[PDB]
Amino acid sequence: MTTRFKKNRKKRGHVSAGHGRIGKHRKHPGGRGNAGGMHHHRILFDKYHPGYFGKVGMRYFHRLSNRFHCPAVNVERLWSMVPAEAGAGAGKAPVIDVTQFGYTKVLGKGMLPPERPIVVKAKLISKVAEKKIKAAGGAVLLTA
Amino acid sequence: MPAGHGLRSRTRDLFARPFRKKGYIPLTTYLRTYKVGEHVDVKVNGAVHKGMPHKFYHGRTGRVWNVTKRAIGVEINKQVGNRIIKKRIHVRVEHVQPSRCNEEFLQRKLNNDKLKAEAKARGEVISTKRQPAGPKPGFMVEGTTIETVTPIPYDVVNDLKGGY
Amino acid sequence: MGIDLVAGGRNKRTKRVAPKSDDVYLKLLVKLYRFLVRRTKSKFNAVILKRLFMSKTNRPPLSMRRLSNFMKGKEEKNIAVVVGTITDDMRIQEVPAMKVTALRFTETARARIINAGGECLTFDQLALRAPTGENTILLRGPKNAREAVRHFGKAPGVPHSHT
Amino acid sequence: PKTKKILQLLRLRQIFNGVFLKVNKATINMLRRVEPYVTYGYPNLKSVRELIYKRGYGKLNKQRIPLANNKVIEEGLGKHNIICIEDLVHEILTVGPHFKEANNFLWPFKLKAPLGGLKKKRNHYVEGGDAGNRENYINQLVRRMN
Amino acid sequence: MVNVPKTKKTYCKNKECRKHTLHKVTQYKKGKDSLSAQGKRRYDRKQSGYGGQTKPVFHKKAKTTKKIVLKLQCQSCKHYSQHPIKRCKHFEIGGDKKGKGTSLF
RNA sequence: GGAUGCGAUCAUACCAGCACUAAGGCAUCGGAUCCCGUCAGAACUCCGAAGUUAAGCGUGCUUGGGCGAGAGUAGUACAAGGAUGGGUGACCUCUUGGGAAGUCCUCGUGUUGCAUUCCC
RNA sequence: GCAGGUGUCCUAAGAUGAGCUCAACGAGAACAGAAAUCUCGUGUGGAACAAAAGGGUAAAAGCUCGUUUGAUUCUGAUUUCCAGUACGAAUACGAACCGUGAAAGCGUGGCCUAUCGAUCCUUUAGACUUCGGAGUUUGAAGCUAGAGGUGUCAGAAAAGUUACCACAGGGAUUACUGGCUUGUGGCAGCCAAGCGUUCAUAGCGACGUUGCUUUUUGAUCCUUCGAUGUCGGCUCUUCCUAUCAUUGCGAAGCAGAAUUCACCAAGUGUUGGAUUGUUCACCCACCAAUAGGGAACGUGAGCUGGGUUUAGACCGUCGUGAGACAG
RNA sequence: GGCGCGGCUGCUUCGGUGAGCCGUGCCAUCGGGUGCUCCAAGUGGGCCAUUUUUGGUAAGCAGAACUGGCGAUGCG
RNA sequence: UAUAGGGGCGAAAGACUAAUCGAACCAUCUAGUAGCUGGUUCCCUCCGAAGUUUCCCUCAGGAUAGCUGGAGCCCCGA
RNA sequence: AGGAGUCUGACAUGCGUGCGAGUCGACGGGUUCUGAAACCUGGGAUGCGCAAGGAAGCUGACGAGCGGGAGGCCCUCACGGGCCGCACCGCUGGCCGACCCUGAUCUUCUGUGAAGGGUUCGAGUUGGAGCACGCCUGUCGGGACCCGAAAGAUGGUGAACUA
Repeated sequence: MTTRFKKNRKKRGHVSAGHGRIGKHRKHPGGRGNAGGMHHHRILFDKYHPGYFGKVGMRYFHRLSNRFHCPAVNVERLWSMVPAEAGAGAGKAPVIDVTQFGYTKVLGKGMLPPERPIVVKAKLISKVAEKKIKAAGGAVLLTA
Repeated sequence: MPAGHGLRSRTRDLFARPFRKKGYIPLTTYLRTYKVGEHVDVKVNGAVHKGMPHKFYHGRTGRVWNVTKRAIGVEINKQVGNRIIKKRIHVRVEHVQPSRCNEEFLQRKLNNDKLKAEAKARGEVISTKRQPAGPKPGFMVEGTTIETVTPIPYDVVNDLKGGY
Repeated sequence: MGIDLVAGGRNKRTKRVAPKSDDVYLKLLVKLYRFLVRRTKSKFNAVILKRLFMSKTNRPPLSMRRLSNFMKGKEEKNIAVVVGTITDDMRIQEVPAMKVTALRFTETARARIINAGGECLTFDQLALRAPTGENTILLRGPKNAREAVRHFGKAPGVPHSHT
Repeated sequence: PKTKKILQLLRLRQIFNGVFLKVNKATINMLRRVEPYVTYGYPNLKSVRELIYKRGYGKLNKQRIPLANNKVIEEGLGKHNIICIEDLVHEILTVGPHFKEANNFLWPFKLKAPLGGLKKKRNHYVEGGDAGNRENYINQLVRRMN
Repeated sequence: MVNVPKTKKTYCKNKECRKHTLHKVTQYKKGKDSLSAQGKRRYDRKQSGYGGQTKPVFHKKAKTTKKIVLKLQCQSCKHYSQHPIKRCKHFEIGGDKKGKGTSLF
């Protein structure tokens, strides 16, 4: 059988949720909210990839710790940081380095696995209760 | 009318007892407690009204898998139709009978191995049976449990019974 | 005749040279194994052959990590047989040595293994200098791993219960 | 289909297939869900020679190449005893050490249709038919099925 | 129909006691109103005077048959619970009293 | 050889009938102020020995009707597999593997596990 | 398909523990028959358990008595639901929390075998979350859980006519011819109670019983719905036999004689009219007698066109009405 | 599968026990009829015979069960 | 020479409005939409059906298993 | 003679190939042939990934084997066992958010946060991935293999027929 509307099956993806069954994710409300306005984005990278690219990250200066072991501001290591509201460091998988990471947010089990002598650094915007008191100073970076 | 499985429907052995089994059952059955890997029948006493499975299960032999308080979980496999899975049944010991066949067997195994030890220190029969056993690596079991519960979802009886 | 024997015609037929290997250099490699296999001791090369015919559901990425814990000096730095390819994903200061043999590696993996020790070997140089294919570890898959068995379709797919 | 499954268990996958079976009531309870569909019985030592000679075929590790001259003296496996023709025919019908598993033939006799026919197929031994158990007449029937 | 006491003892659900105390039974309806809901979707979506899917108010309807229909309100803490399904109708209450036993009269 | 406690096998453990736990290894029995209780110690129950073996508990026997179990006696019904086997037909039938049943005889008016452990 | 139940009713018709054990029959009690009540004896599941059926159970699961609240909250392995599919339901836990109870324990709703409702919204519960410079009130939005409609019960908001019709299809399904069946119908055999003054069988013949036909009716749904022209009639050919007459027969309650029943037998005959569309049938005179039954109810590329059976219309009946009727 | 050694645990008297777990050693008539994954098909309307049926006088009836065939299978 | 499409005109039948009327004709939307009927064009090979079950405004369909088949991967089973 | 799986999107796949914890290139310019197009390059675009939960705050570890069973070695070699060892599947249990409970050190605005457990849900290891195009196959879509009805709607053209 065919007319491809008698064996086909059917026309548009319905009889499928209501009364026949399988498939979509189906039957909805449910949360909805926030709008298209006050919305995303928070950029997030786990500290094991900065540890990939410590040795090859030779645009980030080494300093008080040995030459492998670098201060690096993570805001200027995260692709698509500039259209994001803040850059956060996530805590998965090891760090075997003596780094100094600068972030706009850090996890609590994000400092803790690279406790292994570190200085974990808030940027001014991490607070974010820090004084843009008309004044002058600090800023967010911009690039494509 | 659609078919079902009226869980209570057709029940005469499954709830009636012979003349010789009527009246209250002695509490020793109610008291009996089993160990894991015991083989036990499921077959209701009809004169106990609670802790029963759903009646279709009766006359199947199961393995005691684990226990929850008062009633026990016994593992069984359903039968006939298509692709059928192992299922676990919650039953109190009032409907669950120890297998005498399995005790007899356990005994017949020991008898066999008393002889195996005797006949391998001064005796001869077989030879070939001595060559397998001695090699083996063992043991227990749940790989081969999944092996069991995949062909008993049976093949050719399923297609044979799938049209008529 | 029987019905049994008809079912006997219905076994497999697994058999395949894959539809294309567009790479000529793979295409010659996949034949070589049926001449060499029945002509040496090498069961391993005979296994690699099936797995470099048939499928993409079969062709392996192996990470330097997935070599690295798994080779760990207690089969003492043998020759590691990776049917498909190595991938570059680890930093430890990686492998304890190593002779790794594969169809393909990435350039970063090629660079990092040879500056740890041994050689990143190609499978043909392996067939020349290890024709017996013994003291060798077949390491490994995957497509059999976490993502994706039957976990397809949209939003999936699940332990199961239902899907 | 239950009996057809039993014809396979004895291996018997076509008409005029044959397989040798052993000594029991238990085997003949098994056989007597198959009785109307088979004929059976003891063929003598010579009639097993002049059937092993006629209709024997080769083993696995190759195909079949057969139980012809060369290839039973020198070929055929055997780990139990000497595999060779004359020797095997005595060992199988003398029924001793590992000779219920020397049968384990290679694997069905492919019999010729009988010479001059049956007396009719739909009938048992009692009524002058072919089906069922009969020592005498099996050795007649296999020497027709050449 | 049912004797149900208006005054009963029960367990609390609520996390300030999380133990047993005196509770008061009452049958409940209000409705809303101040309009943010379905009521708005209708006000707007009239749209040629069409009430439309504001009616499933009918079928002409009638089968009769409930569940218990309660909220039991603590007289010693204000934390208090509704109850789970089993089958009633209709329901009597008043301040109870009682289906009193026993009678000689 | 065994009465007294707690139980297993739960129609071989009954209905009925005839001897026996017993001069210091029981129940009937007596006091009921009493705990306890009832309407009322009758039951219930604190207390307890004068009687009793007469019982109940239970011990030797009685098969009588009951029945488990079995022995002969009814291979009869019934049914699985297979038949160019018969019959107008409902039906029968051979073969292959199986086979209750009533009567009579019989065994049986317990058996078993833990206790307190006793007269000889 | 048979048989019959549930869409309720219950804070005690639940829980537990101590304590008791029947229904019922005999015997006894002035009056009381319905007579309870009170007593004794016998009394094993026949009683009792709200409610179908069924099955279960005797210091109970049944009875009696007191107390009690667990018909508490939250969670669920798993069975049923369904072999993997939801709500429901069960069968248990653990966590929290109580009871009774000597306590061990029992208690996760109703002897058991298990006794119902998603989805938006609304309702409330508890705590917490949230609504775009800060700051502060108001509501909103929301998580988790329970109750309010869906008995078209795995969830629509919901009456008819068409004979003015139309369309896509179906012989998947009717009327209808055919085919199967043959209860119904027609006819027969057997048996022979019985009646015929007496006499079963001149004749008549019940009950019961076995058949044959396929020509009434019923049943079925195999055949056709890209089409099988309807009933009745007419004319025209042919046939069957269960024979109405005629030929030849047998019996008689065959004296003649009209006859009565039956045998063989299909060659030839079997009509003309009055009413009705009628088939059928009623009637009239006829006649030797005016037989029945098939051939696609023989017969519309023959006829006819009265009925049936379109579109118009009336009456009666029904319907608020359109409109409907085996009128 | 069975045993021993050693640790740890449980439920249920400051009480008795096994079972579970981990670790370590020891000792033991058939014959590919076959597992798992992805993606797709007509369906998602049958028939008959045999056996066992239930309704129906019955039916080339209706409606099940158990099976073999037709459908989709020639040839005699 | 008026009156034009649920409008006209009708001594009203659903009559009549250019051979078309229980809603004219034309062109367009438009390649409507059809759980329905029909048809859908080269060779061969390996295996080879289902006409069943739950749900479903469901029974001339969907849906989901059941019945199949390919393609890969591995080395028990009566 | 004409006459029916078309077109490409999405979502899911099969088969293949390049790089592989990112890959991925428009638009401009630069430049030949060519209306084409190509090549370099900034690299738009910021997917799917790279890790997750959920209303919302805001938080966020990767160690283990056990069994079967690939294979090497030791040996000792007719046999043969012992060890590791990882594929892969089955089986075990801890973790990371969410919920619920106990929370030290203590900070002492305020609350963060070691230890530990229950519970389901999703996540992480021995269950570590992709992207890209091509070629496939499906689904849904747009007329959606092709034909096939009566229709309903808009705007015009008809009273030379007929009322």
